[PDB]
Amino acid sequence: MKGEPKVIERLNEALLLELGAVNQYWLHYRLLNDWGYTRLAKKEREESIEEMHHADKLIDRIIFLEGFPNLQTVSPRIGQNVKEVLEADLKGEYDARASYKESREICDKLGDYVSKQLFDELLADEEGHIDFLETQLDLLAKIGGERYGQLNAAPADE
Amino acid sequence: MKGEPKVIERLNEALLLELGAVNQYWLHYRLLNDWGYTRLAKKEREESIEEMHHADKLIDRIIFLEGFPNLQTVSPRIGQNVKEVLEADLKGEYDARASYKESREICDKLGDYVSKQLFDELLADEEGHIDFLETQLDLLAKIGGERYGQLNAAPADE
Amino acid sequence: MKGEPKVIERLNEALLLELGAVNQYWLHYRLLNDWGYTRLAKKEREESIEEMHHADKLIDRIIFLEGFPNLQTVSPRIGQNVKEVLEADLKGEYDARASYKESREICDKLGDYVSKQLFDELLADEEGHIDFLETQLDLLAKIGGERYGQLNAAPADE
Amino acid sequence: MKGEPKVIERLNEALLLELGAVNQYWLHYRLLNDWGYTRLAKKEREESIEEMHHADKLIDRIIFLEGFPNLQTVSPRIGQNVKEVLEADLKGEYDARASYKESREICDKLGDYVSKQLFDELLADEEGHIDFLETQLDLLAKIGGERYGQLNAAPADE
Amino acid sequence: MKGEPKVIERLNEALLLELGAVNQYWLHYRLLNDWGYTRLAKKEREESIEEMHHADKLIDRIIFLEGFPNLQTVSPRIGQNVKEVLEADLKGEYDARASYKESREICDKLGDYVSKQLFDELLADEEGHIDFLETQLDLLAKIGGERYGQLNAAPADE
Amino acid sequence: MKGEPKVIERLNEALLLELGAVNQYWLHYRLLNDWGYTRLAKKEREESIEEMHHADKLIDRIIFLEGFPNLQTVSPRIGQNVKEVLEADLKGEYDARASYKESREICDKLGDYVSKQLFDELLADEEGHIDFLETQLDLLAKIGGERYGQLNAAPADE
Amino acid sequence: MKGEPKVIERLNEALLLELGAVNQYWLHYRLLNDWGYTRLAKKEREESIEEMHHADKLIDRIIFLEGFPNLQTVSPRIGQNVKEVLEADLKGEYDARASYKESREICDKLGDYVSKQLFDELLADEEGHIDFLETQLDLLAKIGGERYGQLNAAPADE
Ligand code: HEM
Ligand code: HEM
Ligand code: HEM
Ligand SMILES: [Cl-]
Ligand SMILES: [Cl-]
Ligand SMILES: [Cl-]
Ligand SMILES: [Cl-]
Ligand SMILES: [Cl-]
Ligand SMILES: [Cl-]
Ligand SMILES: [Cl-]
Ligand SMILES: [Cl-]
Ligand SMILES: [Cl-]
Ligand SMILES: [Cl-]
Ligand SMILES: [Cl-]
Ligand SMILES: [Cl-]
Ligand SMILES: [Cl-]
Ligand SMILES: [Cl-]
Ligand SMILES: [Cl-]
Ligand SMILES: [Fe+2]
Ligand SMILES: [Fe+2]
Ligand SMILES: [Fe+2]
Ligand SMILES: [Fe+2]
Ligand SMILES: [Fe+2]
Ligand SMILES: [Fe+2]
Ligand SMILES: [Fe+2]
Ligand SMILES: [Fe+2]
Ligand SMILES: [Fe+2]
Ligand SMILES: [Fe+2]
Ligand SMILES: [Fe+2]
Ligand SMILES: [Fe+2]
Ligand SMILES: [Fe+2]
Ligand SMILES: [Fe+2]
Ligand SMILES: [Fe+2]
Ligand SMILES: [Fe+2]
Ligand SMILES: [Fe+2]
Ligand SMILES: [Fe+2]
Ligand SMILES: [Fe+2]
Ligand SMILES: [Fe+2]
Ligand SMILES: [Fe+2]
Ligand SMILES: [Fe+2]
Ligand SMILES: [Fe+2]
Ligand SMILES: [Fe+2]
Ligand SMILES: [Fe+2]
Ligand SMILES: [Fe+2]
Ligand SMILES: [Fe+2]
Ligand SMILES: [Fe+2]
Ligand SMILES: [Fe+2]
Ligand SMILES: [Fe+2]
Ligand SMILES: [Fe+2]
Ligand SMILES: [Fe+2]
Ligand SMILES: [Fe+2]
Ligand SMILES: [Fe+2]
Ligand SMILES: [Fe+2]
Ligand SMILES: [Mg+2]
Ligand SMILES: [Mg+2]
Ligand SMILES: [Mg+2]
Ligand SMILES: [Mg+2]
Ligand SMILES: [Mg+2]
Ligand SMILES: [Mg+2]
Ligand SMILES: [Mg+2]
Ligand SMILES: [Mg+2]
Ligand SMILES: [Mg+2]
Repeated sequence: MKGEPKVIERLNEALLLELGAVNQYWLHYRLLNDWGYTRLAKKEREESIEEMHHADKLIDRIIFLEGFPNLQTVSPRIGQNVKEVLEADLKGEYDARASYKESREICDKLGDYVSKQLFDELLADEEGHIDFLETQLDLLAKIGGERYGQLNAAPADE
Repeated sequence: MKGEPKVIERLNEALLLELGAVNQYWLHYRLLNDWGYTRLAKKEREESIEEMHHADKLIDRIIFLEGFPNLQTVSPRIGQNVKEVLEADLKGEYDARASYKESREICDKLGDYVSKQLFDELLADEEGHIDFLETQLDLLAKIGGERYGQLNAAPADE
Repeated sequence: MKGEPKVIERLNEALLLELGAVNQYWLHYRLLNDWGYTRLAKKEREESIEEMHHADKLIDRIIFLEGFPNLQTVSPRIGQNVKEVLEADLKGEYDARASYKESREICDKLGDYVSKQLFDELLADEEGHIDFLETQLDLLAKIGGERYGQLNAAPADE
Repeated sequence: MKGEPKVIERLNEALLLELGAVNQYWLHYRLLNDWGYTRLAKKEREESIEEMHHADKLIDRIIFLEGFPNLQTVSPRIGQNVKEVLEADLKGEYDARASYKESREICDKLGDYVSKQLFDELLADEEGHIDFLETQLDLLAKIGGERYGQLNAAPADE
Repeated sequence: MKGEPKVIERLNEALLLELGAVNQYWLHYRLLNDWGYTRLAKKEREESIEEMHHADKLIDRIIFLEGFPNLQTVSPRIGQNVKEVLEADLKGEYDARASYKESREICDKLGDYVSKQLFDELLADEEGHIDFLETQLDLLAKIGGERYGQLNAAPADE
Repeated sequence: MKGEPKVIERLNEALLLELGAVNQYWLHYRLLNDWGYTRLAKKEREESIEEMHHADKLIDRIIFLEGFPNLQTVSPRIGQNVKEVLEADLKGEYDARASYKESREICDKLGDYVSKQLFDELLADEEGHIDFLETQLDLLAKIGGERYGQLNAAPADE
Repeated sequence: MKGEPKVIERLNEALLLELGAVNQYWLHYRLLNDWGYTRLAKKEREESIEEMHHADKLIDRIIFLEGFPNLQTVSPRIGQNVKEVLEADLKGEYDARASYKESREICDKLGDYVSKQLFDELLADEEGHIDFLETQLDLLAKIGGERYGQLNAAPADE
């Protein structure tokens, strides 16, 4: 099903953002683990693997539409503390959300309703991630960064 | 354990090659699947996930040595048939093998024997992948590309 | 919920296409089985039963909207070999996809968003079938029709 | 039970042939595996281990008769393709069969009926191996060497 | 296998460091337990038992090389708080790491590659312990010593 | 419960003897194993681990009494045969028994009845070890050292 | 991966030693069994099968490096009693150890670190066998050859 070039371009823009998030969440997993925040690190690892599945679905759609998937990554936000790490994740999610809103509208306008549906599902997922991250940052604000870190660290015998 | 800058540079060069292989094997998985070679596609997916673990171990070592892991990827070899896909994988493995031979020698010379051991394990893994890919290309040569593809395709009801 | 006549007409047009596909996939199942291509035959049988479920959902929606479901079938594409059978299936899927794109737009324009959603789900399903059939025809092209048939035949003791 | 020197000599001649077959089947296992013919390779490995048991039984009989078992091997037939590998195996089996026919007659003439029985069992085993190998070479002749190789190769994900 | 005197001396130097660590980790287990930091205490006990296994492997190698294992301990670092306890452990690990780097090089130079391999395995283990302890001290720095202690204490009913 | 200095001194004297026995029994385990007396070696290993538990209980009591446990070891008796190994163990047990008899009397005189009870339990344990070792040496005397060694060695396939 | 001729030569020298040990341990198994030393015989059989696995790994590496594995055996040390059998095994292990030390150094010098690693693993294995055999010969020396034989014989009803 030879796809619209403009739809393939939007799918490739999403792929770049998703691969960027895979890399950023994985680096955050390893960084948080080295800092001792092993519980939050595990959540970042789980979120990275979810973004990997998103990237896979975009690659599949691009190939189905007879486009060329461009697997590349623009490297950084890398914080120096747990608040900055969460804020960097959140910035990325807002950026993706804005991209996918524009993309679903382009796909609708061009009559590719199945690609539209893919962007709608990504959009719902990103708002879920935003909801989660905003809550974590609200908790950090309320209890303080040191108790937030303690809450998200394991004792030494685990 | 603040590491030698030259060792961290070699670890980052390996990370770039490993991330490149993750991307290339994943694209090959999706491409082969779309062509109908579902059994070889599954093997490529399994090899991509192995390279992901390698990348993870390099990121961990870099952070332990107080370096900055550079997660970026130089994008392509993408073949148009199953022989070219296998040859592109094989080129990548030879390139990595040469890199890791040089890197283990640098780590030894600088007295970082644990980083040396990491490169030695990567080197053994790459020679295993080379062994596998050379055998697949030898089989393809012997039985022909069409029977090799048939062997590596599933029937329609699977 | 007395429905728009134009929506009921689009639902009945879909029902005709779905019932046509039920019949065509079932005939293909029996024809391929008689030719010895028992594995592909089983896939065609499975696809026929899926189209039966689609037809059922269209009948249910038509009755809910107080329309009369018209269960009739315009009889044929019946190939003489496995490539022609697959191509006939594929033509039917492209025809259905075009119908459902137009229908979802009509339902949206008339404010029947639940009927729109039914057509959107049918559209996604048809693109899935197109993806599958295009891959099978690509495999057949690459390995040849005789190896494709062999791959999709069972030995005599099964 | 101090044995006839001529019987011990025949048992040692058999031991040399059996050890030669152990080595040849094992080399064929590794060679076929490297070529990608993993299913035939497994059969060769199984046949090598059977010849190992034969060698063990000959060593045991030689020691019981108070002789000295001579464990040595005259090294090669090593083919360059699957037909030549099978033909080399078959030549070895015909050579062993002829040896064991002569040996059972010598043991009978000298009144060592239990050693005769050992050669009779080896002879039956060798005719079984000949039956198998002749059938494989007949199949290879009928379907061609490339389909025979394909039949005896595994897909990449196994 | 009568060993090089210089290798046996290096093995005995390692044994002294390992036995020192057994004693220091065990004292830390009992001290931390008395302070109420029962979770960190358990980790120290587990680390002491690991060092016991290391000491055992060194004794075995020394005896194999026909040397005399010298089981003695130079007694202390004993902190007055949890930060000082962790820092004392870490000092010991850095001291051992430096010893084992020098020792593996001596064994290599003298051609005792199996003793070299033992020191390489100890070296990898010590860098693992360093990684762990540096992370714990980083967490303590980030959340404060009182929350770090609380995290590593059990409630009264456990 | 700030303890009597004289009681803490007696507890530290016991700790030194117990740690000495840990080391001596462990060296005997490894030495006997290298000589081939694997069954007696296992018993020595089990006895070493029991002395480790004794040392742990002394460390705990010393800390409870607000003393400083002194973990150090005066290194040797190391025999050249199985009789000398057993005699060295036995000498150590008699030395400990005499120490603990004096210590329980000091603790009683000073009114530390719980420390007295600890020494009473150690004393009973040591008389048990003496009973065992005297019986082993009596058996060795009666059947001879070579049969005693044979009895306490495993066959080669274990 | 076309290998260095000098590395392939070292691998073939190892293969000859390993195949020699397979044969010698198997003959020792059968000889010891005929003498009644069934427990030691079983250990020799187990050691022969381990050497078979070593030979297999060398054949695999040689083929990977595009060399020709030479499966041949220089026939003998065959003792007349259990002490001589053990001493013959031990001589063979010392000979192999010396070969593998030289070979790992050659592979390192030529930059074949994976072949180096294979020789390092063989070297560790051989020192393990030396450790075992030296202990058995020490036990035999201490308890006498007749009790050593008795220890390694089964009663008649087993
Ligand atoms: C093109 C980029 C990538 C794709 C398409 C991708 C895809 C996937 C998928 C689909 C899985 C699920 C595995 C399963 O079925 O359980 C997975 C797992 C995983 N990914 Fe990736 N990924 C990508 C990049 C990365 C990167 C850059 C890393 C860096 C370390 C990584 C690390 C992992 C790990 C550790 C797993 C766990 C697999 C296991 O548990 O064995 N991935 N990936
Ligand atoms: C302060 C000195 C020591 C203390 C307090 C101590 C304490 C202990 C304790 C309580 C255990 C029981 C482990 C369990 O819960 O199963 C143990 C086990 C053990 N000990 Fe020690 N020990 C000491 C010295 C040594 C030494 C010098 C060695 C020399 C090799 C050693 C070797 C072992 C071994 C091998 C184990 C077995 C643990 C396992 O199976 O994983 N110990 N020790
Ligand atoms: C005197 C020559 C030989 C004798 C008497 C012999 C005997 C045997 C026997 C009786 C077994 C059966 C093991 C079992 O009980 O499952 C066996 C297994 C085996 N043999 Fe040999 N063999 C000989 C030569 C070789 C050679 C030259 C190789 C080359 C690689 C080899 C490779 C193997 C392997 C890999 C096994 C499998 C054992 C396992 O799965 O752990 N053998 N051999
Ligand atoms: Cl799709
Ligand atoms: Cl932080
Ligand atoms: Cl590490
Ligand atoms: Cl192709
Ligand atoms: Cl409905
Ligand atoms: Cl056909
Ligand atoms: Cl017999
Ligand atoms: Cl071939
Ligand atoms: Cl074919
Ligand atoms: Cl060792
Ligand atoms: Cl504290
Ligand atoms: Cl107490
Ligand atoms: Cl003795
Ligand atoms: Cl290899
Ligand atoms: Cl004997
Ligand atoms: Fe989740
Ligand atoms: Fe999640
Ligand atoms: Fe999620
Ligand atoms: Fe995403
Ligand atoms: Fe996201
Ligand atoms: Fe794998
Ligand atoms: Fe793999
Ligand atoms: Fe792999
Ligand atoms: Fe890799
Ligand atoms: Fe690789
Ligand atoms: Fe289905
Ligand atoms: Fe289906
Ligand atoms: Fe379907
Ligand atoms: Fe349909
Ligand atoms: Fe359809
Ligand atoms: Fe069989
Ligand atoms: Fe067989
Ligand atoms: Fe057979
Ligand atoms: Fe045979
Ligand atoms: Fe045969
Ligand atoms: Fe641990
Ligand atoms: Fe640990
Ligand atoms: Fe540990
Ligand atoms: Fe250690
Ligand atoms: Fe350590
Ligand atoms: Fe006990
Ligand atoms: Fe005991
Ligand atoms: Fe006891
Ligand atoms: Fe004691
Ligand atoms: Fe005792
Ligand atoms: Fe073993
Ligand atoms: Fe063994
Ligand atoms: Fe072994
Ligand atoms: Fe060996
Ligand atoms: Fe060996
Ligand atoms: Mg529209
Ligand atoms: Mg070196
Ligand atoms: Mg050096
Ligand atoms: Mg509207
Ligand atoms: Mg007659
Ligand atoms: Mg050297
Ligand atoms: Mg009293
Ligand atoms: Mg009183
Ligand atoms: Mg070098």
